[PDB]
Amino acid sequence: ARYLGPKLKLSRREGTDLFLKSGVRAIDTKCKIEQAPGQHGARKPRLSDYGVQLREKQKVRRIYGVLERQFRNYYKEAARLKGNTGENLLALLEGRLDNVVYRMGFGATRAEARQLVSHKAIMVNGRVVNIASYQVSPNDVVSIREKAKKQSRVKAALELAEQREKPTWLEVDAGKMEGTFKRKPERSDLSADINEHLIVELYSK
Amino acid sequence: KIRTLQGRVVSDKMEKSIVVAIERFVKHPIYGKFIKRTTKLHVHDENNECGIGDVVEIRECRPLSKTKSWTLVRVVEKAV
Amino acid sequence: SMQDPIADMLTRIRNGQAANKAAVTMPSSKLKVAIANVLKEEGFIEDFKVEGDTKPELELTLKYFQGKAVVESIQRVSRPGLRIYKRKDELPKVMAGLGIAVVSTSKGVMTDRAARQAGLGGEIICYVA
Amino acid sequence: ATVNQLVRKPRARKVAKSNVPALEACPQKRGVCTRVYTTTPKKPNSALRKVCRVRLTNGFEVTSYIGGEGHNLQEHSVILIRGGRVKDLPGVRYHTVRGALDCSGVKDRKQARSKYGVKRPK
Amino acid sequence: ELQEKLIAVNRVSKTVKGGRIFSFTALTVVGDGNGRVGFGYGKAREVPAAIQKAMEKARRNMINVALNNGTLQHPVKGVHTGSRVFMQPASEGTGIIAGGAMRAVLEVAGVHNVLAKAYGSTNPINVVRATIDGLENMNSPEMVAAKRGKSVEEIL
RNA sequence: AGGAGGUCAUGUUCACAUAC
RNA sequence: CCCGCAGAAGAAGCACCGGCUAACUCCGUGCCAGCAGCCGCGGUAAUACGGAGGGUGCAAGCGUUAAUCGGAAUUACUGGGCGUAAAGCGCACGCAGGCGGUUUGUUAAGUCAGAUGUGAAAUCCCCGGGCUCAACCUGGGAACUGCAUCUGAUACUGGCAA
RNA sequence: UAGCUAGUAGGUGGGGUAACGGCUCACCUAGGCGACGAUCCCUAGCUGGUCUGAGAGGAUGACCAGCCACACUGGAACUGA
Ligand SMILES: [Mg+2]
Ligand SMILES: [Mg+2]
Ligand SMILES: [Mg+2]
Ligand SMILES: [Mg+2]
Ligand SMILES: [Mg+2]
Ligand SMILES: [Mg+2]
Ligand SMILES: [Mg+2]
Ligand SMILES: [Mg+2]
Ligand SMILES: [Mg+2]
Ligand SMILES: [Mg+2]
Ligand SMILES: [Mg+2]
Ligand SMILES: [Mg+2]
Ligand SMILES: [Mg+2]
Ligand SMILES: [Mg+2]
Ligand SMILES: [Mg+2]
Ligand SMILES: [Mg+2]
Ligand SMILES: [Mg+2]
Ligand SMILES: [Mg+2]
Ligand SMILES: [Mg+2]
Ligand SMILES: [Mg+2]
Ligand SMILES: [Mg+2]
Ligand SMILES: [Mg+2]
Ligand SMILES: [Mg+2]
Ligand SMILES: [Mg+2]
Ligand SMILES: [Mg+2]
Ligand SMILES: [Mg+2]
Ligand SMILES: [Mg+2]
Ligand SMILES: [Mg+2]
Ligand SMILES: [Mg+2]
Ligand SMILES: [Mg+2]
Ligand SMILES: [Mg+2]
Ligand SMILES: [Mg+2]
Repeated sequence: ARYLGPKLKLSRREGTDLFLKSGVRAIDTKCKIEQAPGQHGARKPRLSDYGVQLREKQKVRRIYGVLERQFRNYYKEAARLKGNTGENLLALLEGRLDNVVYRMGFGATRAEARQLVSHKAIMVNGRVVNIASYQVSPNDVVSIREKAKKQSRVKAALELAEQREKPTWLEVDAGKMEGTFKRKPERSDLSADINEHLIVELYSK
Repeated sequence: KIRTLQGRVVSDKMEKSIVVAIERFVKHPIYGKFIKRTTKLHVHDENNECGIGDVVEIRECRPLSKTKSWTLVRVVEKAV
Repeated sequence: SMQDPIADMLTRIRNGQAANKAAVTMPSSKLKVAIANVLKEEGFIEDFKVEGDTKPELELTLKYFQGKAVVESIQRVSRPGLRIYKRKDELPKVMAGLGIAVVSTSKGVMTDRAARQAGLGGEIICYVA
Repeated sequence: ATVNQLVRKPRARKVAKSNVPALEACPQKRGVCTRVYTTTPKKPNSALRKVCRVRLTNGFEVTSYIGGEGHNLQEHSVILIRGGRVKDLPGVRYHTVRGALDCSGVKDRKQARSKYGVKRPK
Repeated sequence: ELQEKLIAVNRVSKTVKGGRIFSFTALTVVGDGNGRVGFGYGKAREVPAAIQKAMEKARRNMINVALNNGTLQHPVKGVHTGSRVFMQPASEGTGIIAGGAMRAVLEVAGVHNVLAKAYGSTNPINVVRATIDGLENMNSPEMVAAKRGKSVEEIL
């Protein structure tokens, strides 16, 4: 299932950062974040409108670590929900449990957050949840288990997320390592660099 | 009150029996044009009092023949 | 043979608006009179007036706004060859409620919005956008 | 045209003939090869196209193409054929599924092997 | 701050006594994103000259479109020579669902939610012309209420 | 300005490039 | 289902890279071998054949074939045309059939409104619940555009009278 | 595929069926269906539904459910609600 190849190759193809690495070190220091991967990565050819739509879809997919047939299901659910389909889609993607546990600081990257979720270390509403793609609910409590609360990487990732920005729609008590998911975030609260209408007008082909 | 159908006689050549026409106005399914379909019925006439071209009110009864299951209620507009 | 006087009236209005005539005339009838009354109430025409007794003539004064005619598009819906009847739940909107649609209901001839407010549909006559 | 005319003569759909008739709406058919040989393509092309005259199980006798580099087919070699034509070759409208009952996989392929029935190289 | 984008670059011939004389023709559409849009054809012997000429001819010859928050006011049917274009005011957040030329025209005009379909022919020149004509022949509640001599709240 | 009179059969086949 | 043990330890492939269509260079070959869904490519520098490196798309799947719908407004009721692109009978008369100038009544057949019965459950949709999530199961609704009956309205069509 | 149909269409009476009925029989009448497609030929189980489709529509009738038909082929009855 999950993608297991080189990470920064994806960011190089997308041109920009995708937060695939911890962030302790600058991405340009880590690799050439400008040149596209491959032998012919130097020159840049024009990409058509189909190219840019596919590139936005793959950008979002590779940000959140979601494969295609799961992403299409997310799109269908977003289109079925009342309201704005793009905002619904981004709400679902942000509501993924692994994304939540990465946002609140219990993990360096989304991959590490996914491993923490899958190795029975996280727990919503006092029950151990093993599903990476679990859909959290408003006003729910996400904590880490008492057994795994002693790991070092949890502390390290907490410190890493401290100096990043703080998502305002989920309150995190790092003292006892728990969090409360306040409400579904808004497109204002999400990243403006994520062009959005392209995905919907691509799937509506 | 009983369910009745008004129609026009087509032929009364056979004995103790008449034939009616029940032309109705049913909208076409696909196109919407109001066609004028016609259904022929065999109706049981007693005393053979009916004649072609006469408006007839008929009612549905128990079968009385291989093809006859309607009886006459009252003739009207006997005009020739 | 003249088999649709309502369509003829709509055609007269459309051609007059295209040809920049100030007024149009036609042989009147109590249904064209009602349609013209609806049009005047909705402001698509300036004023209507009948004249004569034996063979009455209806006369309409078309309305212009800034040299361009007010009546952009107007057409007949329920042609004699194919009648149209819509219930209360399908009274169609013209230009998303900007234009009107003349509907003959069991309570006279009225605009589609008025018919929908009254809660009864009927025959359609024309889309006036 | 008019609704009144359509009522009398409704729209008579355009029934479509299948491009692959001798398959009887089946993905593939087994056939015994009667004659393997080569032909020449139409005017723009120039080559020696390898074809075979297959007798299917429904009595249909058709002409099939043999894709890839070389083969091991002669008379009485039971093969499996699938649809698809070869254009610059007037009669052929079927491809032998290479890597099947008797069609040995074309030797020494490295990419697009699945289309030619070649096992994974070690 | 006029956004601008080319649609199609074509190659044409002239067949002079010496031989063929190839030349290129562009087609570009510019717009502000808030109603003002325009298109320019442009035609030269090289692609850069063609696109520059089309952009210059497209900055001039711009029309004004009465818009409703990045959406059309009412369904419209534009027609030019071989192309008939149908446009419809879709709800918010649905994106620009449109064909080839219409996509560029709307994306630079400022429309953001619209359903579209290009019947007839699909030649880019005629499609662009028909889309701009159709958008031009669109009314807003204000202008239609002024024309009919009634209040907007009466028209609703 | 109006209207009139008075030689020549045929031609292997396929190749022909520029697209910011 | 929960707990405990050891150890990254037992677990990634398939198609494509000329345009359509996201993704390019070298070598082999020389109208041959071959490829191909359409346009085509190959005759000595091939981004189109075969191999390699690189990349793109899907992922325990990936491709090819068959079949239906869509795009196809290309059977056009919504939603086409007929001077020359396919298409106006050689021309008329006319029975069925389709359509019907204007006014007043009356009927209420079409038409519209309301009500009752029915339209099985399941399926589709909406709001919820339960399986760790999902697929799946389930509660309550909404729909099931229909049909029949009853009571109304008279604008329009129809019937009858003038 | 243009005309098809003599128990055929209808009436009186006898018989028969749990029941109405040419269901059957005798007699009488000459009707009946058909361009709104009768008769004949080819194909096919039907519906709720499934797929596709913006929709109208098009295709389809596997699994689940309702109905019909059949039980090697062609007949026939007994028992029994
Ligand atoms: Mg899977
Ligand atoms: Mg019977
Ligand atoms: Mg076309
Ligand atoms: Mg010669
Ligand atoms: Mg010679
Ligand atoms: Mg490309
Ligand atoms: Mg290939
Ligand atoms: Mg070479
Ligand atoms: Mg290759
Ligand atoms: Mg169609
Ligand atoms: Mg056409
Ligand atoms: Mg000709
Ligand atoms: Mg012609
Ligand atoms: Mg003629
Ligand atoms: Mg005549
Ligand atoms: Mg009249
Ligand atoms: Mg009449
Ligand atoms: Mg009524
Ligand atoms: Mg139900
Ligand atoms: Mg739940
Ligand atoms: Mg339910
Ligand atoms: Mg009346
Ligand atoms: Mg009347
Ligand atoms: Mg008897
Ligand atoms: Mg008896
Ligand atoms: Mg059968
Ligand atoms: Mg469609
Ligand atoms: Mg069927
Ligand atoms: Mg079965
Ligand atoms: Mg057997
Ligand atoms: Mg038997
Ligand atoms: Mg018994």
